[PDB]
Amino acid sequence: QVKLKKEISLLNGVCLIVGNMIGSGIFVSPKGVLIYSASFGLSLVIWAVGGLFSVFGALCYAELGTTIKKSGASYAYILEAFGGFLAFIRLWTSLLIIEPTSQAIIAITFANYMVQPLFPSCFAPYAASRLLAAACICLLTFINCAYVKWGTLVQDIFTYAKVLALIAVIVAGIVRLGQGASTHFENSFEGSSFAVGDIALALYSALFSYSGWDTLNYVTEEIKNPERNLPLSIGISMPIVTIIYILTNVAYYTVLDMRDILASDAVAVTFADQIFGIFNWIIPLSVALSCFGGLNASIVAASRLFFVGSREGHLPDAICMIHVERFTPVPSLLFNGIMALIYLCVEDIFQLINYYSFSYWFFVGLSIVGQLYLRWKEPDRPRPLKLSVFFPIVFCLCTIFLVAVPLYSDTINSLIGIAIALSGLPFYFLIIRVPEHKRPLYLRRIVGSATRYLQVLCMSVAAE
Amino acid sequence: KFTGLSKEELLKVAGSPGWVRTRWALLLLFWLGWLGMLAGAVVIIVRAPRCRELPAQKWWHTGALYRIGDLQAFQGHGAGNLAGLKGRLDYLSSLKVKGLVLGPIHKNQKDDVAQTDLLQIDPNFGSKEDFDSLLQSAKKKSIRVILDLTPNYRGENSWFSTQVDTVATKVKDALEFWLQAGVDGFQVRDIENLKDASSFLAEWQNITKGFSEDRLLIAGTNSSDLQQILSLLESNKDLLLTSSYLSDSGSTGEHTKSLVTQYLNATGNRWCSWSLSQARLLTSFLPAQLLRLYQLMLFTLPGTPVFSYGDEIGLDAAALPGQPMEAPVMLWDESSFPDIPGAVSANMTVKGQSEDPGSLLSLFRRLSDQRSKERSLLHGDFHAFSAGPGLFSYIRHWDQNERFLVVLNFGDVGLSAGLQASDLPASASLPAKADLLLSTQPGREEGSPLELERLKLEPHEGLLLRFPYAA
Ligand SMILES: *[C@@H]1O[C@H](CO)[C@@H](O[C@@H]2O[C@H](CO)[C@@H](O)[C@H](O)[C@H]2NC(C)=O)[C@H](O)[C@H]1NC(C)=O
Ligand SMILES: *[C@@H]1O[C@H](CO)[C@@H](O[C@@H]2O[C@H](CO)[C@@H](O)[C@H](O)[C@H]2NC(C)=O)[C@H](O)[C@H]1NC(C)=O
Ligand SMILES: *[C@@H]1O[C@H](CO)[C@@H](O[C@@H]2O[C@H](CO)[C@@H](O)[C@H](O)[C@H]2NC(C)=O)[C@H](O)[C@H]1NC(C)=O
Ligand SMILES: *[C@@H]1O[C@H](CO)[C@@H](O[C@@H]2O[C@H](CO)[C@@H](O)[C@H](O)[C@H]2NC(C)=O)[C@H](O)[C@H]1NC(C)=O
Ligand SMILES: NC(=[NH2+])NCCC[C@H](N)C(=O)O
Repeated sequence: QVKLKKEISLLNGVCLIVGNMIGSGIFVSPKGVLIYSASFGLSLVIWAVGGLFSVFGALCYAELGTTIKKSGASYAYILEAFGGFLAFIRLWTSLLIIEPTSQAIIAITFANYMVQPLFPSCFAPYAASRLLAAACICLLTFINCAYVKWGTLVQDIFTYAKVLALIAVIVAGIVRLGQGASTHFENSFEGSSFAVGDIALALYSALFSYSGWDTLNYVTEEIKNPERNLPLSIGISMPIVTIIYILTNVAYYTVLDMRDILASDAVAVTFADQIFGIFNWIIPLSVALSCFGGLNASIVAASRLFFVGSREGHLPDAICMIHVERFTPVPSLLFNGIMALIYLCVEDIFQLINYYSFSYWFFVGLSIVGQLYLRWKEPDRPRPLKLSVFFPIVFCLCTIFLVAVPLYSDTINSLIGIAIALSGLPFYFLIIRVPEHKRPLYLRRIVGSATRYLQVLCMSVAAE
Repeated sequence: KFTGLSKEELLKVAGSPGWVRTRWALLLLFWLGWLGMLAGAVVIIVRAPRCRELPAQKWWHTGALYRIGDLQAFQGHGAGNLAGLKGRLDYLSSLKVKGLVLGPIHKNQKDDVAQTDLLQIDPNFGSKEDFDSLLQSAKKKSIRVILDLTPNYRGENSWFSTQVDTVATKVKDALEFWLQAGVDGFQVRDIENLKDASSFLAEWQNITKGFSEDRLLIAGTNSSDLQQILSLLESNKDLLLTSSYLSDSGSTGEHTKSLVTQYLNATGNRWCSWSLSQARLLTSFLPAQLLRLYQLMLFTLPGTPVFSYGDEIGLDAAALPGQPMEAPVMLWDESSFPDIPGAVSANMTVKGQSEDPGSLLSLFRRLSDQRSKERSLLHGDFHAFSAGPGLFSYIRHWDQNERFLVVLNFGDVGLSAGLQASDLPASASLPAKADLLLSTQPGREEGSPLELERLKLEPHEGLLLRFPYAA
């Protein structure tokens, strides 16, 4: 039977969530909390509070994933709550601006930190990083198109690599702290900025760093026991990332003072140059391996999202096809890789993250209020675990705070993002809303011929 | 209708020779394209040239020093101790100064040579342990402490004119004692009154460098002629030496350009210090309309800028009634000078100048932030080029970082600049348009890129244009 063959264990889910949550943010820039907090102890407080507020949302997606039990991770939940229109808007904006830009940016940072010991303070060449990024994207696309177990093995290996590197940084900081100095942690909370506009921006920066706890909800139909292995893996992977994020900043503040932290391009590179005499290239190599681990999880999640969106009536049905042996969604992965390679061609794509700062948390909060509305409207659905209504309410308030910040400040880019997200409405009312045997025949014949040729090339049929 | 193939008809049509060859051809073409783009990246990487190695700088290569010669005038009445100095290090860290030159604190009576001891503190400054408290308290805020060890600092002749050997023995013991106690450097002043100057300076520099290599020795002279300054720096070349070399004149700007380029040519672009005196304020030598220009110059020249206390607010010892002009009082607030009450206004004080964004303290704070972080202002290369009649223009550039252009107008007339460069290195050639960081006079706002061909200057104005690495 040609179906999608559920092969994801508990360890694979833990490695997926940890390898998507820990990325380049803990390595190259844990600076926003310190620049808006102006103290060490208040920065550690803001890091712990951001970890708690991300646990509160991860529990809500554990309940949503065990209740609805369909892949897509907000697309399926908005379909189950307010179906049709808003789900298509979310699918359109993630197809158009969110996932190609993030995948291209992760690939570019991988390529930039692969060549950093050759170009220490040098302004590394531009065209050599785009080629390495394209090679990285094409290699991970091939690996995920071959087998699913190959992608889970890659995720396991590079998650172990980044965790071992962060453990090395933590152990060096702890042995220098307890050894003979302990100097910066004597007069903490001095010079602290106890204002609303500073604590709010520090919490915003700390809460962007915990992003990515919803990766396993995109692949829910491929987990062995989804009523057990999804919330157990979420509850395993949350305190690991929280403890690692606190202890890495403690190790950063033990060795470095505030001035050279706030005036460095990457804090971990300065840490490695100051505490490791030789073998200071280990840390940029580890940053490159961390970005290689994150790109694989992003590719798998985006391909499964586009698969489900194709199956639900949007996004024409070639993207729903499955390979007849080696049961992998090949044309979905091909479409995702093509879009990421197209977005690599645009110089200064780091501007483009300012356009979906508003939309991402808007759709997370929309899925949380959909969970609340389904708790009110359908109270007799089979829920294998239901929590209190405390967590969805406090995460609804947290997401309202998360979307209020890019609307007040940085207000021109948010309206551009809303225009980008609303730019798919000519496709919804003129193609999707109208049924078949009323659409133009010359479009249908062309799409059918292209689907048949792509089906013969990729050896892929729809699910039986 | 228009649905796709099922598994059986796909397995029967996608097995013909003609589709199999297409799939294998596309697979091999994809893999050779992947290897081709990897080879292109490897070829492009090994043809990007190189970048040179940093120069491993000392702590006095990274910003300005600050001389506090009289201690009781720096605070005021009663609180002129070494204990009261501990409460000023947050003001000193507002300036971002990297070192501090504490004046002579030891017991000197007068010309009696056998009674003065350089190891034991005069009790009018404190005792031995609050000096230690001060050293640790300054070490926490990243400020180094240099100790002045001039023997006869109460008296007209500064080096005990009768004997020469025993005072050299005094300084030789004092260097060791205070280096073990933990100071980060020394300063000896008035070395033109010391016979056999170049011999004792080499010995003291040896002892100080032999303890550690992050130690410093500063020498001061009242000379202004280049040949004596060069004569003291033949065997010694790691020595910072402060002099009256730039305090002569500069009524015309090409004269100051000649002085700076002649010094840097005559010493071979070694590390130097830039100041106007060995102990005196900038308002001992310049009118008040040139202080911003000289403060822009002293921060963007390749060396260590050295200032006395009160140079950052523009303190004048002749702006008020009677007073020793060798040691005026610092004007912290408006009750800093108790005598002749009401004579100090608000824009003459530290407190009243911190709010005005067009004050002199604000220019000092912006310039000393840019000096301690930009790599082309930390160890960049200096190059001056010719300009109009009465200008002084130069550029500082390191490798591939942001480059700085400084244009200064030492003239009482309007100038259009006309930067006739034409001789710069290819790594630092001038663009057509450059940004702005600041100006000394109001009328402009910064960040707006200005074109460098109709560049016009109002009198006594300096600019801090900036531009990135390109071709
Ligand atoms: C100290 O400087 C002198 C010359 O400026 C160098 O050699 C020393 O010369 C003195 C003579 O006054 C001898 O007492 C020393 O033994 C010499 N040092 C030696 C031989 O190493 C030298 O550049 C400096 N000396 C040191 C040890 O750094
Ligand atoms: C440095 O200061 C001295 C004293 O203020 C200046 O005058 C010298 O004084 C000593 C002792 O009285 C004499 O031996 C010298 O002959 C004096 N020099 C001259 C030129 O008269 C000295 O001129 C000052 N140096 C400079 C460069 O101004
Ligand atoms: C100032 O710098 C210039 C150029 O770096 C040098 O002047 C040269 O001096 C040598 C030796 O006297 C002459 O052979 C050259 O012809 C001079 N250059 C030119 C362009 O004429 C020197 O380094 C410095 N000048 C002096 C007088 O030392
Ligand atoms: C502090 O401010 C006062 C008033 O703004 C300045 O006094 C002026 O000085 C200029 C020239 O010195 C005169 O032309 C004005 O007539 C003065 N105005 C008044 C109201 O006294 C004073 O110069 C400022 N101090 C400094 C150091 O700039
Ligand atoms: N869906 C995501 N935003 N994933 C990545 C989030 C950022 C990640 N925590 C990092 O530090 O790189």
